[PDB]
Amino acid sequence: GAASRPAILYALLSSS
Amino acid sequence: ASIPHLILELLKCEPDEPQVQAKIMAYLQQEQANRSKHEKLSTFGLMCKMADQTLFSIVEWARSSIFFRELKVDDQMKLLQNCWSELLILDHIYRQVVHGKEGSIFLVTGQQVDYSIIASQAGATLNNLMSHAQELVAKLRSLQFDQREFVCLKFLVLFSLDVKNLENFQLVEGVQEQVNAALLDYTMCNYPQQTEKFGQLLLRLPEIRAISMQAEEYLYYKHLNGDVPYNNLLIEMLHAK
Ligand SMILES: C/C=C/CC/C=C/CC/C=C/CCCCCCC(=O)OC[C@H](COP(=O)(O)OCCN)OC(=O)CCCCCCC/C=C/C/C=C/CCC
Repeated sequence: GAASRPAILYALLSSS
Repeated sequence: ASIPHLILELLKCEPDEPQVQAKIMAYLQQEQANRSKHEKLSTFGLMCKMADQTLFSIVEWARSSIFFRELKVDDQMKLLQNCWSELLILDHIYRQVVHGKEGSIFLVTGQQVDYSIIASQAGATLNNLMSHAQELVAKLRSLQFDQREFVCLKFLVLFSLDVKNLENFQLVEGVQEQVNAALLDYTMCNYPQQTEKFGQLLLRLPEIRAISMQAEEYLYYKHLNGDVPYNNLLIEMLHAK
């Protein structure tokens, strides 16, 4: 779920 | 080299390799300097943070790349969750081809380690991983694998037809079709004497997948023994499934 989503990856991809 | 224009587009986000090597080496030196004489990271922990930093550099590569940068974040996540370890393997083998020498491993930091050191100090699981990687490097050296082909392979790894539930699957089909075509054009024009180069390159892709899986398995047991440092990208990818 959201628990297994890699937080650092998501943060990197979310940045503009 | 005559180069298909598509491959020129792909090449535009390549890093200055020796600069990145030096930046990573400087990072690891700063990590160790931040640490007291007695709290220094282990070799294994340092090697994990080196792979971590490499992965950051890979993510920066993908996020800025043509095509990939037009996907929604949740598609980007799905692609990278599928291929992260294949891309770290591919990065590694290409580095061995262009910077490395037979007999030693060339690390992303620019340091070299004799395989005989590794054979005498590492366990069977790591040794077998190193053996399989060496076989792959031998093949790619033999083929005179170059940067143009490397960037095509990265794109074919990244835009994987194995990935379910994408919002823009059509772009994956397009990358597969058009990058295969550009790669074949490239090999046929630039290595005509190797009549099967395109197909021999492509035969390495399932081998990279296999190695990547064996690597994940190795890191997974090392994690079970508490040995993989956490708070980083590497360990998160490993746990994402
Ligand atoms: C996911 C794929 C990422 C690929 C990126 C490329 C990474 C380069 C691999 C580097 C190996 C360096 C070893 C140099 C240390 C010299 C002494 C030695 O052999 O270490 C033994 C130690 C204990 O032996 P041990 O056998 O663990 O210990 C048993 C006895 N204690 O060995 C280590 O410190 C291991 C370092 C490897 C950790 C890197 C993190 C990512 C892991 C990838 C798995 C390796 C893939 C290689 C395929 C190319």
